[PDB]
Amino acid sequence: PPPVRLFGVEGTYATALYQAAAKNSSIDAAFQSLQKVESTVKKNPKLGHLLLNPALSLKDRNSVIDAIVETHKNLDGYVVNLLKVLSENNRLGCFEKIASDFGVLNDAHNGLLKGTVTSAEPLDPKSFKRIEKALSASKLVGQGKSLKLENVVKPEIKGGLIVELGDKTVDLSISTKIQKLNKVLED
Amino acid sequence: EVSSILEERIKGVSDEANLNETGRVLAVGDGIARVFGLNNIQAEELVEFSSGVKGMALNLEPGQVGIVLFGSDRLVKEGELVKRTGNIVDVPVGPGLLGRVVDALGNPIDGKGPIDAAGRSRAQVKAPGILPRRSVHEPVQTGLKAVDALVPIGRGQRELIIGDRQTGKTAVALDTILNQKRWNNGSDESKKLYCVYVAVGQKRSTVAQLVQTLEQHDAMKYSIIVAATASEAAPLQYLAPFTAASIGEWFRDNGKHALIVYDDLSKQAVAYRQLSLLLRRPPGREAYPGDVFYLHSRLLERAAKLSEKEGSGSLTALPVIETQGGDVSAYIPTNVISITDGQIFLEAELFYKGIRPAINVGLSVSRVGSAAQVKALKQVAGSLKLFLAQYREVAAFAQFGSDLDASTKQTLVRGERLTQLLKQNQYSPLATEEQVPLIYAGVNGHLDGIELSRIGEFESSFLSYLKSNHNELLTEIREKGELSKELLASLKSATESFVAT
Amino acid sequence: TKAQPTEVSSILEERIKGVSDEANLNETGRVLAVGDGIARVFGLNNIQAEELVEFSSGVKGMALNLEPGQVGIVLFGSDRLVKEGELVKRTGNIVDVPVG
Amino acid sequence: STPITGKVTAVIGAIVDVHFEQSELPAILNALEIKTPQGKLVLEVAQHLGENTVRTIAMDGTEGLVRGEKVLDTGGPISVPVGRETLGRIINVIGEPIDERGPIKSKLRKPIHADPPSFAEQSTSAEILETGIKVVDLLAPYARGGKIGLFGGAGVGKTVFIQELINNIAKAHGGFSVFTGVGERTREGNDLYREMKETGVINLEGESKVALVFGQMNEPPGARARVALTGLTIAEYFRDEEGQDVLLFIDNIFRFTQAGSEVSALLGRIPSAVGYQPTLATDMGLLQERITTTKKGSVTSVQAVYVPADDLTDPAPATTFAHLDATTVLSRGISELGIYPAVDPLDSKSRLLDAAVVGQEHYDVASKVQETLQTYKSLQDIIAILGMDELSEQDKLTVERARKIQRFLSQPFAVAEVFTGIPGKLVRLKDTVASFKAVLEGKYDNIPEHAFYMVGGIEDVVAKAEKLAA
Amino acid sequence: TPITGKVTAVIGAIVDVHFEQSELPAILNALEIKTPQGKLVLEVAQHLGENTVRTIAMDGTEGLVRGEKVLDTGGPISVPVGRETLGRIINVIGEPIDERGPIKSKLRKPIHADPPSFAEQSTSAEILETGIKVVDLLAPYARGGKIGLFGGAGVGKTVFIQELINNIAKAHGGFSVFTGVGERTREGNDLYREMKETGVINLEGESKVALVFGQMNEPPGARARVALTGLTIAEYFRDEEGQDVLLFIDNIFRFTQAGSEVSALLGRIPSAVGYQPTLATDMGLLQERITTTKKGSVTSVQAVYVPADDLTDPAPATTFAHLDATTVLSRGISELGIYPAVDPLDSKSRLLDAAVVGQEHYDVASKVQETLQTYKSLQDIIAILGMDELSEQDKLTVERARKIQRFLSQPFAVAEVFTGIPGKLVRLKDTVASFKAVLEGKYDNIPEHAFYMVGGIEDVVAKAEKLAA
Amino acid sequence: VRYEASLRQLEQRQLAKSVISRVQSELGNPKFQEKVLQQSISEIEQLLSK
Repeated sequence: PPPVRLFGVEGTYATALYQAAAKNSSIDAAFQSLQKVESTVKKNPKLGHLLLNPALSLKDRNSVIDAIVETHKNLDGYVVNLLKVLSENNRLGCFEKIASDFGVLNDAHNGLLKGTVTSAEPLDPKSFKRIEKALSASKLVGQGKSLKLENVVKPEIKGGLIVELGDKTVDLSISTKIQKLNKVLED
Repeated sequence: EVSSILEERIKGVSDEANLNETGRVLAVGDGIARVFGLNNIQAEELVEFSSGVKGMALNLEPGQVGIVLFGSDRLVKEGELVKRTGNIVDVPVGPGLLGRVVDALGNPIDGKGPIDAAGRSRAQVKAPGILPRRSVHEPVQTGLKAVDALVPIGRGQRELIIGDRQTGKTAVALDTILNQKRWNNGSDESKKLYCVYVAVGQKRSTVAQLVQTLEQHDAMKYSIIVAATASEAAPLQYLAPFTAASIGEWFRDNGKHALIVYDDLSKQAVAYRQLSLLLRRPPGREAYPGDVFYLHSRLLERAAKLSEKEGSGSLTALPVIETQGGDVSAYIPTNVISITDGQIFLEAELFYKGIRPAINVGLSVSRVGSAAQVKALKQVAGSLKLFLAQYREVAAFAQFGSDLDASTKQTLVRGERLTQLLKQNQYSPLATEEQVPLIYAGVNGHLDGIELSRIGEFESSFLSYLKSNHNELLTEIREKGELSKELLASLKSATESFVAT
Repeated sequence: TKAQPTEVSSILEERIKGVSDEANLNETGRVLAVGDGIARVFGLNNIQAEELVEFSSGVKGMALNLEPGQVGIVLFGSDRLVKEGELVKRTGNIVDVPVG
Repeated sequence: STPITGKVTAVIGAIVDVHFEQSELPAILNALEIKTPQGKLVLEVAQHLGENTVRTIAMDGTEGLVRGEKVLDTGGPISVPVGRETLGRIINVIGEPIDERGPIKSKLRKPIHADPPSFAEQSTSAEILETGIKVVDLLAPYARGGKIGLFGGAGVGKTVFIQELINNIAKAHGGFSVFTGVGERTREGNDLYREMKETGVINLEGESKVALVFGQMNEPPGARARVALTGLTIAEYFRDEEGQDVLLFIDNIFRFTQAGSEVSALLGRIPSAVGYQPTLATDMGLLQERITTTKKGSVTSVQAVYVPADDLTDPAPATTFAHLDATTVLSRGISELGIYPAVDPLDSKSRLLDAAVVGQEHYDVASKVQETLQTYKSLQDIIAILGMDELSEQDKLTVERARKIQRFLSQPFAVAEVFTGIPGKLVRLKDTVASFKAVLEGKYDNIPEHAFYMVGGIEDVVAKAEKLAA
Repeated sequence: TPITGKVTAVIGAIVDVHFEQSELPAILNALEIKTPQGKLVLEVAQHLGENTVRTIAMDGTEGLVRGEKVLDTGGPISVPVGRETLGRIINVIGEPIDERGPIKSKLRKPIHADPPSFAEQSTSAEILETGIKVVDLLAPYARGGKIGLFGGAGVGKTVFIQELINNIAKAHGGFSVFTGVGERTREGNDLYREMKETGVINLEGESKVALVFGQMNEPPGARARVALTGLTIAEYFRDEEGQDVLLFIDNIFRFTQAGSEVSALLGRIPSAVGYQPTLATDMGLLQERITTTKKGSVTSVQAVYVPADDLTDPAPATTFAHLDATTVLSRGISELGIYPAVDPLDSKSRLLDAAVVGQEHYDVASKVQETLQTYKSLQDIIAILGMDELSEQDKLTVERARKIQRFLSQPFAVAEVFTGIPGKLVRLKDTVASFKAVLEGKYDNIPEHAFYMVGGIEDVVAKAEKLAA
Repeated sequence: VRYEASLRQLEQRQLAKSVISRVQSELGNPKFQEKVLQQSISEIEQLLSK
């Protein structure tokens, strides 16, 4: 069964690819090869960026696919069928979209989570580590489900910090506390 | 003083804990946001946008949960986080809302200091069943003679005020509120009505004048004024009748009897129209979403006369529907007509004709209730209706150059006087005890002879005369509420005495 | 983007699995979704327009729309026992009634 | 139980879509129950949209639902309780005792859906039903096992008309009755519950000769649609399985039409003419066809219809106009004339009026009446401008007779002793034919016009003539 | 750092920009795209997310190359205000369109602002005399009020207003704002000249009027935010200068109409008769930011160009909600030749009351309404049969009403040029007397022709002598 | 009473704008830095309590 539905469109494509290759039990290989073909698509810069946008036939599109699978042997067989589908649907524009989505599904299979501790300033490494530790200590990180912690700088939340991951947040920024303080003193 | 209060307010801010659920705004604008996340989420929940905006949630989609803002767009921005309030929409409800103007949320917009609320309630509450009801046995008389006699209003009952916009449309309702001062001044809780005037879609200036008028007639001291001014959000406007309703339910629950004016209910429909069209629901007839009927029906059926077991607490309703073009064939008026228990059509032509009230009695009915009026007044106005109906028929016949016979002109002459008798100036409620005499005189044709011009003079003077001599008689009408033989005779003699002089 | 039964995940997963066609879309059909008495069938490539088709629910239908990705059958009976993935045999006979 | 579990995917009003898991997909027209602190929310499966997602319609308010909420499937169309243990209690949309009569059901339940009996099943009828209401008896006689149809507009005292029928006909009839209210007020509800307790039809001691199924307008549009089906199945159980004569009463079928129109839009069906559902004809048809007197019991249905703003050209009344056997129009004008019954005589047509069915005499009397009334209406314009001048003396006598007849049709209702005060008259059908015959002959042209007004039979008319004479 | 973007789309005058950096836009911000035609000002109106705004563009969008550099100027468009607004006619941005060079300013204020609070409201009703008999008689205006006109298609919608400007605003000393949304340019130049001539604009001196003028040529989007610009100028006078203002708006139908144009392009499923589904909110915001508060009493005058001459259309309908007086003027009464063309049974004011203009005025008005209502009632009979076939008692009423109808036409001073008939400004005190006399039938004894197009009752008498010759 | 009450409100909004001034005073400081350390340890206390 799906590793929890991602989007409705394009991630239905990813979901299908995923569940089909999950039952083939060859997801890491598929993902890696998809990364590799994605890399050689990107590293074909003219007409591997500028022929992601349709402008040519079904038959000509198919021959672009054929050149792509000529570029490296092996690409699973499920992602070789995925290329067929995309050629038939004449949409390579959402190819890297599917790649990213398949990546999300893949790293969901890994259980590798991504988080963020948004601040309005670059944060200490001690804070990064202590929070990563804290998050692992808590059941917020599943354990078997990994974590990345990304500080981003956003002046938006003036000072403070907000820890974010999953659908669980704790927001102890200064801007938000000020918002409530101001508001309560607007009474 | 002010320092101590401020110190209390700051002191009342302190600490917090981990906020469950988040989601990031994406597309947003119009007043309708769509956020990604919020996997757990109750429907109709209130969700706090990090901008400061609070928004109810009307669409839960397997994509992007659609949270309708109750605040300005400008505050909101892309990728903001929203953290769920965790409460389905709810209102503070209490006694303190008496003597308060409050906005939809329930904050005083007259700023007479924060409300004293005895509870909170939920904005969507389903109508009381068949089981908790009693049949309407308690009149509520508006003090407008045409209304009391012709379209009797009883507690519980939903009675629809319908007619062309702001042709004193508000004023008809305000008169009712003013006559409910008479009971208010009095005693016995169940013989008192508290009054909730709900103002949706009206300009701040009209509303401000209205609250001023209520303070002027010193009828502000038992009113709740729920307001959603014209500027205010279409979502807040949609929510506004339903949050008024809950405040009313607090009375209903208390066993208290009260009356809720939903003016204009028509503006709720406009609000729901907007709301739906920016939630991109398929638009119904005339672009009002089809479940507008459902919306209005669920709202209106919450007012009821409860069972004796359930404390009798009668919330009474008066919807007010603006009739654009005066054609009720429009989808929203048609819908409302079915829902309501009576219709009180007002006609513009009759306003111009100088019948003020301008209520067209041919189109006005109270389809249920007749123990919704005073027994005395029922007896006297027994043939008031018949005479008026005959007057209407005869007058119709008279048109197009038909030379009337004397018998028809007896009716016509009698009929004309009744019409003059009905008229009442805006903001001039009357006491029912002194409306019974006036109708007695008219129906017993004592005014038929009296010259058309000086009918108003007769009315004024007659009342003065009854105040002078037969003030004993008036006291009895108040006390017994059905005319006895003695009263009928006394009244007959008195009326006869005043025909000349 | 375009709506085609390549969107339909069960169809799509099979296509990815290198399983397709082959007397599934001959005359042979399979319901994708049935709502409103308007079954939308993937297959029936041999269908003649407005032709009578017999479901495995047994309901008979006609095919007014030969949409480029589905054949929009109109069911002549209730949806009570009609549900997704129904095999749809193609009766192969244009609307005809006994005459005599 | 089968693990047919779906997680809600979209709460968008009444429409709630569910995502059942692979290989366990429900069937269209199944019934889903979702455990909630609101008891069990019932969702009726109404479409498959493929990909293991159904789009279902709610039977209860969709506020406070959770996106992803586990949904058990009880399968097939909602199964109500049936019996003679359904006699005398208020049964809600999903069947629950909304009068706290505790467990309802005899030994059986039945589905809300049922198929309409086939052509072969149909068995012709042509009986007679005397209502005592003079206008009905003379100018449009009903027939037992019929499909009587009370077309009228808003607030034609629609309930009041029906109440008179219940007061007389129901108590009189041995058959069970079912009073089903689709989208009617709880004000009306409390009155009806009380009133029929009083008339004893609902005997709170012994068995009630009537059942109640009150569906009210406060119930969601989805629930409003399936109030009708529930009531219908109770009637079917009586009709078929108990074999009994029934005397069904349903209210108001515009609410059924309207309800279907509303959820049509929500179901995503592109609106048809005057915003009604494109499935209008067939949805009506399924209800109407289901109700019929076959080889099994005789359902004597009286079906209320609300004609929005008295516009009969509107498709919703007009479509219903065909489907009912014995149409009656209760017009505003006639109400305004003060005539209660408000029946508009020239606009009330019945297939049961014939010179064979009720015989030549009945027919002939009524034919003369119809012509007389039509003459009065045609002449009204002449009277308006020309007046009594170049209008015949003979015509004037006919006009005078029509005014007498118009008010001879006026006779009070017993259930309008509270909506009037004069007690109604159940005047025997044969007696009415005779009494009206007398009028036409002009045998009572010495009787005041107002001495025909709001009184019973000829004996009463004479008595009121004397009363007025004094 | 510069919130640069490229123009992803140019779908009509609803350009969409795609901001590169993840620095956020904000709704109702303003953006400057520098063009070789000078800058173009756009206003962020939707966020479509993923750093793609969709922006209303005030001025024309011709020439734009898809992928055009943007810079975000931040926040709504900022007008320039001061006493220097007075005696200047300004573009939406605020640049002098009368080319009177740089407008020195103290405060530059955002076009958008929030409606003042319910608490701040203050209500009053000081009877303003217009010197127009029909206005005074039927529905007198009052200070701080919101006055309303529902003039038909080119019924001299502007002309009615011009007479009012000529009378009331020269009798007002405080500040006054003229805002003309999508008005015909040539008429605007005439107005500008007339104001300069009548010294209300004195370019050498100071002007007690300021003006914002929006040509009917101008692109729809500009016209949409012309109102908000003017509304700010009014707020500056109301608030910051404190002085009692006046405001004239013509046509607020253009405000609605413009909105209807943009909405579809914006991405909205439109409501009936094509009207924007945001009609109620937009109208609401505009009309609640115009109000008499403790800060200042702003008498406002709003003109509605009734579209297709149907007043049941949703745009007129929502206007009726937000006014304290209305004086619907209709094409039919214009066709009858009655100038002014105000419908006498379709005028109302909350300022007509027996406790306002006194019992005598109210009584006078009652009779006027009754007579006219009768007169309208007998229009059928009058046509079908002869007027002699009318009942004799009624025939007197009809004759009186026929006179009343003619009497109500009063020559106007700005119309005096066009009609050729010298204008008449009749005192309010005079008006009550004049109609009172007619109601007592005193001067009902002389022709309808005498009553037609003349001033006071005395003038009718003199005109009877003239007519007699 | 009316003017007295008005004065209490007027005083409150005047002293309110002084709170805004104090907010501007707080946000300049490298308390802007030092309280972030406080938030850091506070979140450590919070999430460990989870």
